[PDB]
Amino acid sequence: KSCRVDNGNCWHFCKHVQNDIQCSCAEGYLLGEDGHSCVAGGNFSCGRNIKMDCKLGECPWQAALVDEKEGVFCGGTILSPIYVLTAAHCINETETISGEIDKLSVDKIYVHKKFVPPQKAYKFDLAAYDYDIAIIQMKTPIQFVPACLPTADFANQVLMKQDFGIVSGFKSKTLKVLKVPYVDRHTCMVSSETPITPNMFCADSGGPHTTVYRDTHFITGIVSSGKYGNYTKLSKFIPWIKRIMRQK
Amino acid sequence: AQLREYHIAAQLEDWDYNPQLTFKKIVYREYELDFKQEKPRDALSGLLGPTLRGEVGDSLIIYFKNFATQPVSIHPQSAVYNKWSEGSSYSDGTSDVERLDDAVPPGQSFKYVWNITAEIGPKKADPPCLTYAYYSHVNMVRDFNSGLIGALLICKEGSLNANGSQKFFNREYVLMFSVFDESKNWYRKPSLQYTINGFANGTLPDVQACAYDHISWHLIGMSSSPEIFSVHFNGQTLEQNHYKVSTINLVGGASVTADMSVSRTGKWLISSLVAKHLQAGMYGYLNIKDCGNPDMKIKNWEYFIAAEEITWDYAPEIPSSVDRRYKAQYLDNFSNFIGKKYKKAVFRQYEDGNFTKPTYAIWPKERGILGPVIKAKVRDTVTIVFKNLASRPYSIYVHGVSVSKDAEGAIYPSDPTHGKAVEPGQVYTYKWTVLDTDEPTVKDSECITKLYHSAVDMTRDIASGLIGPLLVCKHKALSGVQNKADVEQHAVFAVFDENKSWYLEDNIKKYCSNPSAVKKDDPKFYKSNVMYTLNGYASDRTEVLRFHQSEVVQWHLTSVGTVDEIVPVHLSGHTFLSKGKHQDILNLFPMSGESATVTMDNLGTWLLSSWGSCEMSNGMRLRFLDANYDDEDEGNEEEEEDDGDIFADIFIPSEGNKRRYYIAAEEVLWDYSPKTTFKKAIFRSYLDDTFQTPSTGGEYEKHLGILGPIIRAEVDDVIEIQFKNLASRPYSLHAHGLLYEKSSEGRSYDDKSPELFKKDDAIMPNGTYTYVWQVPPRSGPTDNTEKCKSWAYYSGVNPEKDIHSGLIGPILICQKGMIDKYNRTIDIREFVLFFMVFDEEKSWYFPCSLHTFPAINGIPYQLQGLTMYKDENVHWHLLNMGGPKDIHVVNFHGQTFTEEGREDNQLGVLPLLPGTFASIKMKPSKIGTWLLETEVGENQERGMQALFTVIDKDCKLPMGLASGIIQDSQISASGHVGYWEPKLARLNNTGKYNAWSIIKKEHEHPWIQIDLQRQVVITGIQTQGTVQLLQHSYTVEYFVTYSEDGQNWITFKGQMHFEGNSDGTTVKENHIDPPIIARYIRLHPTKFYNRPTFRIELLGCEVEGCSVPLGMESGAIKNKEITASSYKKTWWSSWEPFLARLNLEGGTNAWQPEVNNKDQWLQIDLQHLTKITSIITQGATSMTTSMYVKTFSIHYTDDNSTWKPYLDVRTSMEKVFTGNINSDGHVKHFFKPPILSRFIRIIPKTWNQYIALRIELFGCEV
Ligand SMILES: *[C@@H]1O[C@H](CO)[C@@H](O[C@@H]2O[C@H](CO)[C@@H](O[C@@H]3O[C@H](CO[C@H]4O[C@H](CO[C@H]5O[C@H](CO)[C@@H](O)[C@H](O)[C@@H]5O)[C@@H](O)[C@H](O[C@H]5O[C@H](CO)[C@@H](O)[C@H](O)[C@@H]5O)[C@@H]4O)[C@@H](O)[C@H](O[C@H]4O[C@H](CO)[C@@H](O)[C@H](O)[C@@H]4O[C@H]4O[C@H](CO)[C@@H](O)[C@H](O)[C@@H]4O)[C@@H]3O)[C@H](O)[C@H]2NC(C)=O)[C@H](O)[C@H]1NC(C)=O
Ligand SMILES: *[C@H]1O[C@H](CO)[C@@H](O[C@@H]2O[C@H](CO)[C@@H](O)[C@H](O)[C@H]2NC(C)=O)[C@H](O)[C@H]1NC(C)=O
Ligand SMILES: *[C@@H]1O[C@H](CO[C@H]2O[C@@H](C)[C@@H](O)[C@@H](O)[C@@H]2O)[C@@H](O)[C@H](O)[C@H]1NC(C)=O
Ligand SMILES: *[C@@H]1O[C@H](CO)[C@@H](O)[C@H](O)[C@H]1NC(C)=O
Ligand SMILES: [Ca+2]
Ligand SMILES: [Ca+2]
Ligand SMILES: [Cu+2]
Repeated sequence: KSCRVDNGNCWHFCKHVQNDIQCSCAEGYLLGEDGHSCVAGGNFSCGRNIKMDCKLGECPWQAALVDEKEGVFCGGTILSPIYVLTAAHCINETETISGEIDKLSVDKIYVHKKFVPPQKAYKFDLAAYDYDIAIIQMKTPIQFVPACLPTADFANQVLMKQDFGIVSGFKSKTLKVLKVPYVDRHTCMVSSETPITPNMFCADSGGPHTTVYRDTHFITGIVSSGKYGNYTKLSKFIPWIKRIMRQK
Repeated sequence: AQLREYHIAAQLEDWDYNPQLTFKKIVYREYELDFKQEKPRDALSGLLGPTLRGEVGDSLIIYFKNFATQPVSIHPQSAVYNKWSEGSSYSDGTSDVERLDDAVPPGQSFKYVWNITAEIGPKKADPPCLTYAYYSHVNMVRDFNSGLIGALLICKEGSLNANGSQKFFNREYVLMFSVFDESKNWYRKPSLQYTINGFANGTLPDVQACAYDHISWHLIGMSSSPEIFSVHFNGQTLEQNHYKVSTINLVGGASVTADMSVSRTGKWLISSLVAKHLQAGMYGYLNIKDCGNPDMKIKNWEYFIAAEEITWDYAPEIPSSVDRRYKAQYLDNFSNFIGKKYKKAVFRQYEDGNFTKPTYAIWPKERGILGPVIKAKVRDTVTIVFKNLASRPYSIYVHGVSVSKDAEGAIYPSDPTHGKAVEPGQVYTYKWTVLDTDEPTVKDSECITKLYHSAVDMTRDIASGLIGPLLVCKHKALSGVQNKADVEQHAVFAVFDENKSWYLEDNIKKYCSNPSAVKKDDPKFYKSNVMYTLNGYASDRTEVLRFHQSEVVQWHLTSVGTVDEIVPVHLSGHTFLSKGKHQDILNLFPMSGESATVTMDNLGTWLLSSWGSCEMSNGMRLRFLDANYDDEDEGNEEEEEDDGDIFADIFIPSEGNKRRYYIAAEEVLWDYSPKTTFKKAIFRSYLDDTFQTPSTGGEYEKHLGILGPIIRAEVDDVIEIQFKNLASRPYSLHAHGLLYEKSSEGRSYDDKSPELFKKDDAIMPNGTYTYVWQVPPRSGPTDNTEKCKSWAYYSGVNPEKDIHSGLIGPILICQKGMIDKYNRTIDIREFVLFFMVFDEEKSWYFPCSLHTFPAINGIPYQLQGLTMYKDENVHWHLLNMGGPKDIHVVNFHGQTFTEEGREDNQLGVLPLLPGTFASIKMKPSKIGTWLLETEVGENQERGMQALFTVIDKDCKLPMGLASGIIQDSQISASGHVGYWEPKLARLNNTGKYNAWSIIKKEHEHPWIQIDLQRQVVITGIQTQGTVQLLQHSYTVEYFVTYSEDGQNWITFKGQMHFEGNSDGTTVKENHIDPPIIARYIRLHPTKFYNRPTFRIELLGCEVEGCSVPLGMESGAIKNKEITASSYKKTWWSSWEPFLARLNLEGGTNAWQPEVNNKDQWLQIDLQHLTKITSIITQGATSMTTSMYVKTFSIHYTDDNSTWKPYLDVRTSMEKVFTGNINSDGHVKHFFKPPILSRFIRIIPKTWNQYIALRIELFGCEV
C-alpha cells in the first residue's frame, strides 16, 4: 500500500502490482531512471508554467471562448493540440464560438450526455450543472502549453489532497489568477442551498482549476457556477476524456 | 451578591416507597432557624434533601446538625469550597480545624461556608443555573443508599429573584432518578428500590405545569453501582444544552440541565425507557393544564402503515464468519429451541388506504425488520393512517414530536380509548405537527434521529417486533430525499426478547421439538429467545453495505429493544462526526438516537460492531465496502480491445513530518498494592530498533501507570511503530482515530484483503511488524480552540481480554507546531488518565469476577506525579475502555474544568463512557492535595481514586541557604578537600573559604545532601564556585537525587543533567518544571574546572505554601493582643510581652518573665482564626548575659474553646522543639499538620540566662 503511503515516493502516477508498486508519468514525460524521478520529455511538455493577473506565459494553457456578439463568454483549458476542455453550460448559449492575456475555428464539440442544464434541472427535479463538462476540438492543430491530465487515483489521493489550487479565472481587461483552498465535502454540501453532486467540488466559468505538484501542473477541475466556488470534479471524468482523446 | 443561610440536618425517618412496610432512613432536611420548627419542604422532594441555590458572588452557609446514628457530612460536586468545607476525608495533611468538616458524629454540628466563585459559574454556553448533587461523603455507598442526598444549583449572576426562583423559566423542577439498595443502608434490609426522588412504584407526586409554559429541568441520576438512565417526557421534547432531544442520557452520579417548552394539554408519563426501569414501575406524570396564557416549503406529509403478523428470520444467509457457539446458542434450532425465525408483528407501508398494494416488493433491503422510515421538517404536518392487521390491538407512537393527547398514541395505566390503541382490522389516523420547539438546533445535524412504536405495552409490543426509525429535519432534506448528504443510513441496535412477545407460545407451539415439555423461563431456553439484532439481523451476513469513496454518508443510530447497558459502537479507518466532533466510537443510551456523518475518507472493506457480551459481538455487527469505481474497463479495453459508446452530444456550428517509535509487548508482574500481585503483558518503548535497551522513565511518566508510552504526533505527520511481540500469546497494535490502511489495522474479520494485508492482524511471540499510521486533519484537533486530540491503542487479537491483561496505551495529536526541543508539549501541563476496572478473570494470564481492581492506570489509589501549579493551564486526557458496565463519572475535587473545544461549557463532573476519550482543560483555583475520582460508589471506594496536588504559583522563593534559616547542621557532603565545608555551601558567601569543594578520583562521584528536615517543594537550583583570583574552581555540570525517606531516593529527569557555572562567581539558575517534593535533596557534580567547587541555594515553597509573616515583626499584630504570663518590670527597665518581635534591636529588645519557670508562657491573640505553619524564635542581648530559649513547647486553641498542646504525629506527647543557640539567631520551626487556632502559646522548657525571645508567626488567612 506504498503508493497510498506518500505516493510510493513517486513524482507522478503511482499504481499497483500484486506485491509491487508501479510508477508512471504524465503525458510528454520521461520516467525516472530511478523508477520514480520522472522528468520533462520535451520542450512542449504539459504542466510547465514558468519555472492577480496571470502573467502571459504563466497560464500557457488557459483558453478563451470568443463570441462574435458577446466576445469572451467562457474560458477553457488546452488539453492537446486538437482538443480543449470546457464547461457544458458554456456551449450553445452564444451565437458563435472560437497565448494572450490582453483582453481559431472550433470544429467539433463533445457535450457530456448526462449534463443537466438549469432549465433541464427544472424539468426533472435534477442536480443543476451536474456533469458540467465538455470537450472542444479545433479545426487546425494549435502550435505550442497544455495542462497535464492526471489519473483518478492520483487526483483523488495526491492532487486534490493539497492546501490550495490555482483558478486562473479572468470582467477585467487582463487575465486573473488566484489560489483556492480545498474545502470539505460536507462543509461544501452544508454551505450551499444548491445540492452539489458527487461529480462536483468547491474551493470565468470554463476556466482551468489545476493542482500543482513537483513544479508541475495537473488539471483537477473546471469552473462551474457560483459561499464557495463550485468545480467539476475531473476525477470522475478521466476515462470519459481519454475516450474522446483516444479518438482517432 | 448575597449571604444565603440554610439550616440543614440529618435524621432518621420511616420512609415508604409507596404512600397511596416502611424503612428507616437517614436523610437531610431543612430545619428552620435555630432548628425551631423544621420547614414546609415540598412533597415532591421525597427523600431528596433540600435543594440549595446561590448565584455567582453569593455565599452559602449550612448549619448542619447530625441527628443520625452515624457520622454524616455535606459535600458538593461543585468546587465552591475549601478543605474546611470539603466534607470529605482523605490524606490531605491539614489541621484538625480542616478535618472538622470531614465527618460529624451524632449530636455534633458544623458551619459550612461556601464561596460560589465566578470561576465555577455557568457562564457562556451554559443555562442560567447548572445542576449538581451533594451528599454524605463519609461512606457515600452506605450513606447515600440510606437517603442522605440532595441537589445543589450553581446558578449564574442575575438569574434569580428574591423568591430565589429562576426568572428565565416559568417553572423549575428537580428530578433525581435514583436506585436505592436498603441492603446497604446501615439499617440493612434485603430490598432494592427504583425510585424518582424516593417515590417507587410510580407514586411520585403529580408535577404541575400550565399549558404553553417554559420549564427548566434539573435531572439527577444516581446510585451506588454503575447505573444508566434515559429519562423521557411523553409528547414533549427538551434541549439538553443547545441540542434538541426527547431522551435524556443521565448516568449514576451525573446531573442534567434542560429547558422544555410544553404545548399540549393533558397528563403525560415520565419514565426511563429502559427495560428494567420500566418494569420496576419507576414513573411519574407531567400534569399540564391550560391556564388562558397565550402560546412556505411546508408540505403536510401522509403515510399509510399497517401492523402485519409475519414470520421473521433474524438468520438469513448466515455466513461462516459468525461464532459457532452462537448459531448453536441462539440460531440453530437444535435442542428443542425455536431456532432462527419466530412470529413477528412488524410495520409495513402502503400507497393507499385500501391497504392492498404495499409500497415495496421485498421487505426493504437493509432495514431488516425495521418498519417504514418516517420523516418531516419543521412546521410540516405529517398524517399517519394506522391499520392493525395483527391478532391483538396495537398503536403508533413517535418521539421528538409534541403530539397531542388526541393523537398521542400511548396507553397509560390509568385508563379503561382515543386512537391510543387501535384494534385488529381497525383503522386510525394520527395527525400531529412538527412545532418550532421540536425543531433541532444549529448544533444538531441536518436531521435529528428518533423512533416510533406501539404504546399498548411498549416493551412487550417492541419485543414482538414493532419498531421504526423517524427523522426530524430542519428545512434541508428536500423532496422527500436527504440533503447535504449522499447516503441516508440506519443502524438500529434492537434487542428483541421473544419471551416478552405476544407470540411467545405461537412460536413454541410451532417451531419447537416437543412444546409439551417446553419450559419457558428455563435459563438456557430463555436466553435463547432473547436475541440481539442490528436492523433485525441477529448476525453478520454474506452481503456487505457498500459505499463510495470521498462521499459523506449520514447515519442514524438508535439502540431500541430491552437494552439494559449502554450499547457502544465501532467503525474502522472511518470515524463518526457527532456533535461537531470526531469519535471512532459511539455509546448509545437506550431509546435516544444519535445522528453522525461518517465520511468515506478511507477505502477498503471494514467492520462495524458493538463490543461487549459474547452476544453483542455477533448479534450486532456488519461489514461495509469503501472503494472507487475503477479502472477503467473502457480505456484498457480500447487499448487491448473493444471500445464502446462515447456518451457525448456533438456540435460545432458557428460562422507533514515523520515520527517513529520502537514499542514491544513485554511480560510483567503487577500487584495493585505496593494476592494483589499478578502477571501481565504490558508495552514499553525502546531506544531504537535494536531493542534490549528499553527507554528509561521520566518524571512526568511517573503517573502514566500501566499505560504504554505516549504515541504523540501532529496532523499530516506519519507514524512508524516498529512493534514486536515478546510474550506467551500473539498480540497486535490497533490505533484509534488515526488513518491506518488494512496493513496497519490489527484485526481479523471478513476483510476481503489478501494475506498481504492480514499479516498485521496478529503477531505471535517474537513476531515483528511495522505499523505506518497516518494523521489526517480529521484525526487531530478540530478548530483552533482545541489543542490536542486524544486516541487510544490496544490489542487487536482480542481487544477486551487483551486490554484487561495489561495491554493499553495513549495517543496524542497536538496542533501542528506544539511540541518542543525534546518530545514534550510546551506552555501546558499534561496528564493521561485511564479509568478502567481491570478484571484478572478476563486477562489471558490466569487459572462465547472476584479479582477486580477498580483502579486508574492500573494503580488503584496510589499513582503520583500529579503536581500542578495554581492557575497554570493543565490538560487531562481521559481514556476509558471497559464494557457497558464501567461508566466513570470523573471528578476533580475543589476544581472546575471545561472540556476542550467547548470552552463555553462548564460542567465539573464528566461521565466518561466506554470507549471514550476527551481532553479537558484545568487551571486549578485551590492549593494543596486533592482527590480525583469517580462519583461511582462501588469503584470510588474500591481503588479508582488517585490524589493530586497543586502549588502556589509563586513557588520559587529563596528557601534558606543564603539566610541560613537552614541549620549548618543540615548540610552534609560525601567528602571535602581542604577547609571547604558543606556547612559553608551558601550563595554569595564570602571568606577565604566560602564553599564546599572536594577532590575527584577514579573512585566514586561526590555529592552534597541538603536536608530540609521536612518534605517541601523545590522548583530551581543555583550554582557557583569561589574565586581565589587566578583560577575559580567551579562546577560545570551536575544532577539531582531527592528522597523523602532518608536513604532510598530517585533521580530527577524532566532533566538528567544540569548546566554548571561559567566561572567562580556567576550565578547560574536552573528550573524544574515537574516540581520535586521530598525531605532530602542531593547535588552530584559531573563536570568542573579545577575541582567541584559548590555553594548553592534552593528555590521552592512549602507543600501548602502558606508560610507568610503574620505581622509580629511587621507590627500588623497590635501589642494589645500580645498577652503574657508575666513581664519582668524592674524599677529601671521591664520587658513587656508586646516587645517580643523578630529582628528587633532598640531599647529592651524582647520579652522576659519576672518569674522564670516551666509555668511561663507567651500568648499571642489573633482575634480571628488564622492558619499557622511555621514560627521563628529569637533571643536578647543586654548587660548580664544574652538570653534565649533552649527548648520549648506550643499550646493552641481548639474547635470548642479549650487549650490543647501541639501533640506530635511522630510521638506520644506534644513535640518539644530546639530553641536558639545564641541571641541574634533565628530557628524556624514548622508544624507537621498546620495549626488552625486563634491563640498560640509558647511554653519554654529550657532557656539560657533569663527567658527572652522574639517571635515571628507564619501563616495564611484561611
Ligand atoms: C414496584 O416496586 C419496585 C419498584 O417500584 C419493584 O421492585 C423491584 O423491581 C425491579 C425490576 O423488576 C427489580 O430489579 C431487579 O432486581 C433483581 C434482584 O437482584 C438483586 O439481588 C442480586 C443478588 O441475588 C442473589 O441471587 C442471584 C440469583 O441466584 C445471584 O445472581 C446473585 O449473585 C445473588 O447471589 C444482586 O446481584 C442484584 O444486584 C446487586 O448487585 C449488583 C452488582 O452488579 C449491583 O449493581 C446492585 O446495585 C445490587 O446491589 C440485586 O441486589 C436483579 O437481579 C435484576 O437485575 C437483572 O435483571 C434485570 C431484570 O429485572 C435486568 O435489568 C438484568 O438482567 C439485570 O442483570 C442482573 O441479572 C442478570 C441475570 O439475568 C445478570 O446477568 C447480571 O449480571 C445482573 O446481575 C433487577 O435489577 C428489583 O429487584 C425489585 N425489588 C424488589 C421487588 O424489592 C417492583 O417490581 C414494582 N412492582 C410493580 C408491580 O410495579
Ligand atoms: C523467541 O523464541 C524463543 C522463545 O519464544 C527464544 O529463542 C531464543 O533465541 C535467543 C537468540 O536467538 C537465544 O539466546 C535463546 O537461547 C533462545 N531460546 C531461549 C529459551 O532463550 C527467544 O526468547 C525468542 N527469540 C529470540 C531471537 O530472542
Ligand atoms: C384506493 O385505491 C384506489 C385504486 O384505484 C387506483 O388508484 C390509482 C390512482 C392508481 O394508483 C392505481 O394503481 C390504483 O389501483 C384509488 O382509486 C383510491 O384513491 C384509494 N382509496 C379508496 C378506494 O378509498
Ligand atoms: C548576591 O548575588 C546574587 C546574584 O544573583 C544576588 O543575591 C545579588 O545580585 C547579590 N547581592 C546583592 C545584589 O546585594
Ligand atoms: Ca477537610
Ligand atoms: Ca488487516
Ligand atoms: Cu468524591
